Amino acid sequence: VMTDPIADFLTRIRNANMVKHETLEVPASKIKRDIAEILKREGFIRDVEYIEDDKQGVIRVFLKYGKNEERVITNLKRISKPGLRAYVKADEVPKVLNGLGIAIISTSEGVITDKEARAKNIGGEVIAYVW
Amino acid sequence: SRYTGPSWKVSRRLGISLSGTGKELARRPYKPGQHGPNSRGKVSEYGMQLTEKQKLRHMYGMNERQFRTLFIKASKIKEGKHGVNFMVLLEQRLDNVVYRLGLATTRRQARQLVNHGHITVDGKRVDIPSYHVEVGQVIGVREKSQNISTIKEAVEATVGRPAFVSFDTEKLEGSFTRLPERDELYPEIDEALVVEYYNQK
Amino acid sequence: AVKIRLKRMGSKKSPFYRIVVADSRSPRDGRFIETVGTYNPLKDPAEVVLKEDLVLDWLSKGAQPSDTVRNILSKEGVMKKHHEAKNVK
Amino acid sequence: ERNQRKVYQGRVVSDKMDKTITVVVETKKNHPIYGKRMKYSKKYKAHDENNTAKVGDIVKIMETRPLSATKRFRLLEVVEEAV
Amino acid sequence: PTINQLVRKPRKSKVEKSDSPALNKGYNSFKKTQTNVNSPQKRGVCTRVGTMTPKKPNSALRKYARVRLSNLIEVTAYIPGIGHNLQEHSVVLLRGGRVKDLPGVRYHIVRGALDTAGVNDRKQSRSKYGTKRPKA
Amino acid sequence: YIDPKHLELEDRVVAINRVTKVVKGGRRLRFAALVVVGDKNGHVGFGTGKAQEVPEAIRKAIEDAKKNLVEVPMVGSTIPHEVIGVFGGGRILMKPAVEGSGVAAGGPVRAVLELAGVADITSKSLGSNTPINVVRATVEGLKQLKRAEEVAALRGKSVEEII
RNA sequence: AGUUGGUGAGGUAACGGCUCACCAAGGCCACGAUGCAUAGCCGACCUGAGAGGGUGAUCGGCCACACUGGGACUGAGACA
RNA sequence: AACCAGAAAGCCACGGCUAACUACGUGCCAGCAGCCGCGGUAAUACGUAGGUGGCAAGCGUUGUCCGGAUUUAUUGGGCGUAAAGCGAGCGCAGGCGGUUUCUUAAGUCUGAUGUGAAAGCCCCCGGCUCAACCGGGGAGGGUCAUUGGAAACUGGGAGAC
Repeated sequence: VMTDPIADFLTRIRNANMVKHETLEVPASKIKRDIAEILKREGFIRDVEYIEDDKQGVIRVFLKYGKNEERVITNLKRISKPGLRAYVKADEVPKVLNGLGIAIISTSEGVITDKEARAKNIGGEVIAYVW
Repeated sequence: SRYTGPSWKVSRRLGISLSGTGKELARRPYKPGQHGPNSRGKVSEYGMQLTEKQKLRHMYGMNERQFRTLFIKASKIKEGKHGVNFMVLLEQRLDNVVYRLGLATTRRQARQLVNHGHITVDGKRVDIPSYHVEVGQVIGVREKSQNISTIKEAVEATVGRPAFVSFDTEKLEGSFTRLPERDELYPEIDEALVVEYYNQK
Repeated sequence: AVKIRLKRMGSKKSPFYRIVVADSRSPRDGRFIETVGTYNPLKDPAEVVLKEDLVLDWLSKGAQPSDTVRNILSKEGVMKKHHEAKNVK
Repeated sequence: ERNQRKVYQGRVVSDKMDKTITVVVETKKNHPIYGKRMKYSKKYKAHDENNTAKVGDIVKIMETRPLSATKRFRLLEVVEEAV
Repeated sequence: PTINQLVRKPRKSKVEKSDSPALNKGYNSFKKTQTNVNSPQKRGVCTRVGTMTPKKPNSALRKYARVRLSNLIEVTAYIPGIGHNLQEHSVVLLRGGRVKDLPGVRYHIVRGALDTAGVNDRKQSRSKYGTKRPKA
Repeated sequence: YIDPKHLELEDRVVAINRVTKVVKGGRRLRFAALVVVGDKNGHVGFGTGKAQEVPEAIRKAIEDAKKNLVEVPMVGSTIPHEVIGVFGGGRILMKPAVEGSGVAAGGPVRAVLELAGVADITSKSLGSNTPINVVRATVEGLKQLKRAEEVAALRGKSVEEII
């Protein structure tokens, strides 16, 4: 039973990153598209396009590789998995690798990064890291 | 006591300049005891740190118990470095203002003169050896009888007047000049094994 | 029967008091209601440091200072201003 | 009203006793060591006048004064009743 | 394990023992109660004294004494040194510490701390064994 | 990468072992040491050899050790971020520190860190404690260490919006 | 099994099964009731990177006890 | 205030961990030991000798509590062979859940207000000729309590695929 879709999306990104090819096909929905836009404007993704007929997605992911076959996104893991929910206040917001990565926080205004979160004094639920 | 020997058998085993080349070397560097004419093995890295601590203990004569507290408060800056600022704070002692400036000759002249109370500072008689002297504090030498010639016998052979504390002669005024570094006050070597000995002490 | 009085806080031979308002049932150094000023026994003249919006508004509530506390707080003429100014009515 | 009481919501389990219902308020806490959202329940006993509510109604109640052998709140308002 | 399996299990612990269980008096007066009484040392009376042989690989005659204490429990003990001030039927005060090569004993007595006296020649380690320093 | 033997060196012997091989009749026995080599400015390496005497064995270990050199990127004489390295049981935790706070690291890892030019660091062994795998896991962890200009230049964005 | 609710009366500094007289059989429990064993509670103290672990003697606050167990009186206030 | 350095220094270990030695009579007995282990002409483990080596009226030993112990692992562990997937299935209670519109706002974050006694541990500044004593400030004492907002996520209601 597919009891969490977000972890499926993140493991699909890691499995596509590990064996090093360029495309990815995800049966998708609204929160997946929103974190895709977060990563796109933060540039961990090279590009995205959107193809939907009537059903889950799909979002096609155009991964990013370096100019000498190196990989720019190195790990990716969830925080508030369904069963142990995790909530972080506005002055407990983490700063990963001394700010070298980012973190996805579903604030009360929506889904933003950590810098925009600390620039508004809003905590919220942390979805996942990426660095 | 704060001294338990001739300071010659004890300072033989160390054999260091003590400290800023205040030189007393006649026949230091050969080995103490009656293992002396024979050889000895290598030194563990615990033993080197031990000899570093015992070097900085028979120099002054002070305690463990105040070294810790004087070591803690150099993090009052909170944008800077600890043991360097500790080396700063380690020489604002009322004994250290005597020695490293030019108020008298030696550290034991400082401590013996400030063990019974034969100095005055700032307005009244004092006796405290470890006084945290700060900026602009005229430290005297018991001005009620400071014009005995042995005081001015002590002032003339100057230890050194760096840019950390200045000196005046006519009144024995010493005032903290600028914020120094390591390279000026005790150039420049011995810090490393002491702070290693007090990390998991 | 509230009663503003002293509270001894010395070391061994050198005391230091604080003028404090406490019920008479309470012990010498037990609880109180609030600390209204203080007084070194030593170093005459030792200061009566106050907000003095408390004494004027506290004897008017109804309280009785003891021997030492009244006979040093009379140096600001506190209740004489007050029962002088009960003619305001 | 110069001082407020505390009013609680909840629903009704059983009211077989005269002039008396049973109100369950309900929320979720955390474990003190671990972290998931455990849920639990209480059973108050509130005083009612003349058989207003029934089984399954969301009702709300107010802290009153000691009214009986521990039934201590007063009913306010039948809000949402089903059959 | 997982999370709500750790919620409905208490996640227990690994309760320690002691090493000297006759220094915790399971009382004998009035109504013969239990401990409140974590002690550094006890006393008692000897009931037989002799010697026994150690384990592998040693070969000697290790001297012992069996002493019943105030708390009505009997534990064997070891006697140290050459020449002893604690013998048959006296007060004897106990340390806590196990001698390895001997089986079935885990206390040895202090000696120089009662009626007993102590050292004769160890002028460097004279803390042990009970006797004041020759002051020259 | 083709490692130049043109900067200075500095040495520290981590541990030696007397190691046997039982053959017919007697027992062969050999010494084997373990020496890290660095310049304390950002090029440190290690190596080992074996012989039947200590000075020849440590000569062979130094001669092995001059063929491996590592970047160890720095900022403010301190690690950029958190590093957890794993190699066969060597979980080694490392973390940036405050200026002047020293080195918090035991025997076979202080010899690595001090001989590279780091003075503000914490470390803790976690798992294996045999001295070979500790050093290999240390260099395995430091190999994973990233760099500010690297990450700022990887994505199409620039530096100073990520600091 | 005065256990849970209702009606009425008494009593108390006042509400109330607190106590009586009558009527109906209610109430609590896996979210651990009832039972056995240990223990006064807190500001705090020691320790640790921290999460925590251990302790409740000096000084301050509350509760409870006067050889053991009952019971009232005087008194604003005690079941002293 | 007249005169003195006289009146006025202590204690345990040295085979490895353990920095901190060498040598002499003792001879698998007498003995030592926190762990590893020492004793049959050597004990560099009994006595002697100088030393050596440690804090500043102390120094060893016993007992108890926390650390090192990621050796109950939430932060922070595992189950092919090392301890460890029930012999296997059916299922009450419980845990957890596909996509979407509207809606409540229990959980969520945040503004303001009230309190978290005094003394402690902190920090700054004074006196106590330096330990100890007091003074004024602040995070410090909440999973707190009331009042006002968000509907991104999970609960709840109405529907849709």
